[PDB]
This record gives sequence, structure tokens and C-alpha cells, in this order.
Amino acid sequence: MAAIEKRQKEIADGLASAERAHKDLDLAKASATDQLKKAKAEAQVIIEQANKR
Repeated sequence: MAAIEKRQKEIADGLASAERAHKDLDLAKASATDQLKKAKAEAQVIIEQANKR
């Protein structure tokens, strides 16, 4: 459906495509969480949530 009949090293496209996406989403989520936490904590005072321990 994607590759008709022309492709050699797909790992490359998948690496850059998966890397750029993973990094993008990661930075996005992190930025949001940090931004929200910062704003909230700044509003007055709010504890933090433990995702692990």
C-alpha cells in the first residue's frame, strides 16, 4: 500500500519517522505537564502527583 516497488533501507525512514515522532510527543507532553504544574503551583500552592513513588 505504501511501497509499490522501490525501496532498499526502510529501517532508515522508520528510524527518523519514529524518532522525530517519539521526541516530538515526548517534548510536547513534558512541556505541557511542566507548564501546567508551574502555572498551578504559581497560582498559590499545589502538591505533586506521584506517578511511580
